[PDB]
Amino acid sequence: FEHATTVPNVPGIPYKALVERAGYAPLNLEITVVSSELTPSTNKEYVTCKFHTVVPSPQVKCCGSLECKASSKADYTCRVFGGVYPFMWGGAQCFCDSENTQLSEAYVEFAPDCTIDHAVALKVHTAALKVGLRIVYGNTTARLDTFVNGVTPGSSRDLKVIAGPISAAFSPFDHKVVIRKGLVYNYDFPEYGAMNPGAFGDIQASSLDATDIVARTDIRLLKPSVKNIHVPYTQAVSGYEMWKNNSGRPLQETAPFGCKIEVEPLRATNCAYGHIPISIDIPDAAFVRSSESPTILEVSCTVADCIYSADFGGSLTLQYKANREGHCPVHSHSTTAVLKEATTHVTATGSITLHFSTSSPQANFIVSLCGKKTTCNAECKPPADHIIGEPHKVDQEFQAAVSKTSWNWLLALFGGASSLIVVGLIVLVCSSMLINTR
Amino acid sequence: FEHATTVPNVPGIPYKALVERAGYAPLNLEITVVSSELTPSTNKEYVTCKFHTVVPSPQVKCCGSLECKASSKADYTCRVFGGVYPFMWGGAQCFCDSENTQLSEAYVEFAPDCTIDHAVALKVHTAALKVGLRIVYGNTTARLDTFVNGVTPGSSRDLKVIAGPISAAFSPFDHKVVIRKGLVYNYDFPEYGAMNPGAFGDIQASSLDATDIVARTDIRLLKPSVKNIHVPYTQAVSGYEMWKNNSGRPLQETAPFGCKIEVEPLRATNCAYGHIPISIDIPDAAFVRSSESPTILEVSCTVADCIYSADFGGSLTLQYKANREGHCPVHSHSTTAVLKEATTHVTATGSITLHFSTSSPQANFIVSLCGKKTTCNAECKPPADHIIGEPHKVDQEFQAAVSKTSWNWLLALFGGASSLIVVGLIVLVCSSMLINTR
Amino acid sequence: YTVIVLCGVALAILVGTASSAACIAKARRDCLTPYALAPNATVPTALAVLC
Ligand SMILES: *[C@@H]1O[C@H](CO)[C@@H](O)[C@H](O)[C@H]1NC(C)=O
Ligand SMILES: *[C@@H]1O[C@H](CO)[C@@H](O)[C@H](O)[C@H]1NC(C)=O
Repeated sequence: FEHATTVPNVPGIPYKALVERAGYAPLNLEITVVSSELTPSTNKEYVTCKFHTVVPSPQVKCCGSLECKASSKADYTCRVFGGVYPFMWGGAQCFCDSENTQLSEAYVEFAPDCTIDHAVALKVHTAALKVGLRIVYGNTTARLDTFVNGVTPGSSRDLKVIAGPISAAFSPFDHKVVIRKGLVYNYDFPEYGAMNPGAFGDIQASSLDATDIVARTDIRLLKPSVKNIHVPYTQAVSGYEMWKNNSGRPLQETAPFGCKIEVEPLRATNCAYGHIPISIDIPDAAFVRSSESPTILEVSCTVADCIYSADFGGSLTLQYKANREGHCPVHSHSTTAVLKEATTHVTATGSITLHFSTSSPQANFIVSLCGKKTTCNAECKPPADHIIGEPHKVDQEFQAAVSKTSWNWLLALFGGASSLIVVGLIVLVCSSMLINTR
Repeated sequence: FEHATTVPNVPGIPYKALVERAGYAPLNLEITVVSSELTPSTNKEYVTCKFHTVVPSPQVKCCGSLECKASSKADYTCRVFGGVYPFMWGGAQCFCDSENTQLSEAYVEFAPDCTIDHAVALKVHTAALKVGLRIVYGNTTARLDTFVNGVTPGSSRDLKVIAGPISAAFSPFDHKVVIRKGLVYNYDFPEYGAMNPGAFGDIQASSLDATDIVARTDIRLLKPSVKNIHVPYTQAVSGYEMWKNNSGRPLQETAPFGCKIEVEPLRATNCAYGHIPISIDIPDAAFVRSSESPTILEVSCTVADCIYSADFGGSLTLQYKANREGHCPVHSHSTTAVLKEATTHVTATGSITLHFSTSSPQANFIVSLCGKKTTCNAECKPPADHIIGEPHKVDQEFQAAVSKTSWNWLLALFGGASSLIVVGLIVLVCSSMLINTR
Repeated sequence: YTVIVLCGVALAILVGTASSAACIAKARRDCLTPYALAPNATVPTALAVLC
C-alpha cells in the first residue's frame, strides 16, 4: 500500500501517521528526519594567496648599450637605466663615466607557505539536498537516505521510499563564494583575468602549482640613486592581506536556519526550511488483519491536567473495555496535539495514561484508540518557564490560540443592528400603508 | 584616447571606425573577430555503457538445506530452489532424492570495451563567451583574446581592452546534455540514482573504473528445468543499445547560427549572433598631428556604376586637389555603405578609385576623405546572380530599400481633403452670415 | 493583531448603534408624521410605543 504525507524538514521531530484499509487493523507509522545534507554543484575558478616579489640580480652592460626585453613571467616589469655607476665591496665594478647601463627586472610568484594558506574562489549553482529518513512501522525500524527529488528511489530494508521536492527552497550560498583554511565567506571575487591591485584576487592561477600565472600588482621601478648596486622597487600592499584584515564575519555566523556548513564537500547539514512531501510504500505482509487485532469497547477520555507548554507536558487518561489480550495502536488525528507513544497493551477493562503536547490552550481533539475513536476536550494554562531549547511547536499555530471564552465574548458583543435598521424600514413601509388606510 | 563601438559578433566581417581629436588627423581603426568561442561550465553527473551479466556458478548443496544471502554487487539478485538434482558429463553431482538445494545469484558489470564506448551525462550552465580580436591601426596590427564580460580587460602590449557584455545571451546547450565518442546529444537523462529498465542510463557509475555501482535492470531467475545444470536468467534489453538505435541526430546538425561544437573542452566555436560593445584604448603616440597630415582641396565624388550586390561590387571615384605628398584616410560614415581600403596616397591633383559595398538600391552617403567630407549619391541595380556564400550584409537593412522614385510616388500619393473640409466650413460660416443678412 | 480586533469591534458596535438610532428615530417620525390633531390619538398603544 502507498500512503503519502507532508513532513516538516526539521531534525529530531518525529511525525506520526496511520494507514486505513478495510479488514486490517491500523498500523502506526513514524517518520524521522535524522539529518539534512544540502550539497551544491561548484566549479573551481582560481586560487589566490600572499605573493612574493622576485628581484633577480640586475644585469649590467657597462661601457656599452643595452635594451629591455619582455618575458612571460606574471607581472613582469622591465626597465633600463643609463648613467648608472655600480659600486660593490670590491670597488668600482666597471670603468666608464656614465656610458654604462644597467637593466632591472622584477616579477611575482606565490610564496611557499601558500601551499597551505591558499584561498580558492568558487562559483556555485543548482543547490541539491539529500535527506536521511528513519521510519518505524509495526515495531520494526528501517533506514533510508534519498535525494529529495522524486525521480530517485531509495530501497532499504524491504522498503523503497521516494521523496518529493521541497516546498520552499533554501540556499545560503550565493553565486560567488570564497573558501580558505576551512572557512567560507560570501564575497564577490573578481572574475578570472581581472586584476585590480590592493584587493582580493591580485594574484590568480588556474591551479596551485600552475607554471602559468596572470597577475598585475602595479610594480614600478625607481632609478638607482645610491653609491652601491641596488634595484629599488615599489609596489602596492598585497591584496590578499587586505582582504584577510577586513574579510568580515564568516558564513557560519550568518547562514539562516543554523546550517552547519562543512568544507571538504562544501555542503550544509542539519538545518530546517520547508517541508518534504514523502510517499511510503509498505508491504501487505507487514499489515495485520483486524480479525486477530484486539477488540475494544466503551472507550472514554479524562484530562487530569494539561499545560500549554513548549515541551511535551500535557497528560491524559483513557479507560476501555475489551475482550482480547494484545497490543493496539493509538494516535491523535488532530494536528494541534501530538501523542508520545503509538502502541499500548490492552486488557479486558484496563485504563492507561498517555502523555502529549499541544500548541493551543483549548486542547480539544479526537484520539483514536486501537480501531475506535473518542472525542475529548480540556483547557491548558501557560507554563512558568518561557525559554527552552528542546523540540517546540511540533505543530505550527493555526490561529487556535483563541479560547472558547474569547470567542464567546466576541460573539456576544455583536448585535443584530442590521436587523434593527431592517425593522425600521419595515415599520416605515407599514406606516405608509397606515397612511393609506388612515 | 578611449573610443567605443558596437560590432556585429560574426567572423570575417571587418569593421572600420575613426577617432576624432582636434589637431590630430583621423586615424583608421579596423576590428576583426577572428573566431568566436563559447564555453559553458559543466559537471560530470555519471557515465554509462553496454553492460554484461555475470552468471557465477550456482552454489549446490547435496542432501542438505541452504538459504539466500544478499550482497553489495550492483543489481544483485538471489534465489534458492529445492528439489534440484544436478547432472554433469560425469553424472550426478549429488545423491539424495530432492533434499539437495541450489542457490543461484546474478549481478551486472560494465563490459570491457566500455573503456572506449562510454557515454557521459553532463549538466551545463552559465555559458561564457571568449572573443579573439585582431585590431589594425596606423598600419600596425595587434591581437588579443578577451572574455566577453566587460570587466576583464585583455592583455596585449600591456594594453587594456574591454568587450561586451552581449546584447542577448545565446547557448545551444540545454540544461542536460550527453556526450559519447565525440558526438554531443541533447537529452533529458534520468538523474543519478533513478534506474529504469530499457532506457538510457540503466547502469550508472561515478567513474568508469569505480568499484561501487548502482543499477537495476529487472533481472529475474528461473527454476531449473533441464536434466543438466544451468542457471536460466531473463533480463530486459540493454538500455544503452536501445538509446543508441534511436538516439536521433546529434547537435552538430541542429545548433542554430552554425556553431562548430568541439568535444574535449565541450565548447562551441566560430558562430555568430548578437552584438558586442567594445571600448578600445589607443596610445597617444600612435596619433599624428594634423600639421604633418596632407592638406586636400576641392574634393568631388563620381559614381561610375553601382551594383546592389551581396558582395563588394560597388565602384566610386574621387577627384582631389592637394599640396603635400602623403597618405590620407578614407571612410564612409553612413552605415548603409562600407569602403574597402582605409588609406590612400594623395597627390597634387590626382584622382583615385575606390571599391565599396551597400545594402540598399539607393546608394547615397557622405564619404570622408582625409579630414574633409563629401556628399554623393547614385542608384544601384540588383545583380544577375542571387545566391553566393561570401560575407553578405555587412550592414543590416534599415528599411532603406525604398528608392527615391518610390518616395516621389508616395509624396504624389497623399491628398489634402482636409483643405476641402476647411473651405467648406469657411463657406458655411460666410453663408450663415449671408442668410442672417437675407 | 490584538489591537485590530478591538478597533473593528468598536467600529462595528458604533455603526450598529448609529443605524439602530437612525432607524428608530425615522420610525417615530413616520408614526408621528401625520399631524393627528383633527381626531384623537389613533390608538394609545401607538402613543406608548412612541413615548
Ligand atoms: C510488533 O507488534 C505485534 C503486534 O502484537 C507483535 O505481534 C510483534 O511481536 C511485535 N514485534 C516485536 C519485535 O516486538
Ligand atoms: C603607416 O602610415 C604612415 C602614414 O603615411 C607612414 O608614415 C608609415 O610609414 C606607415 N607604416 C608602415 C609600416 O607602412
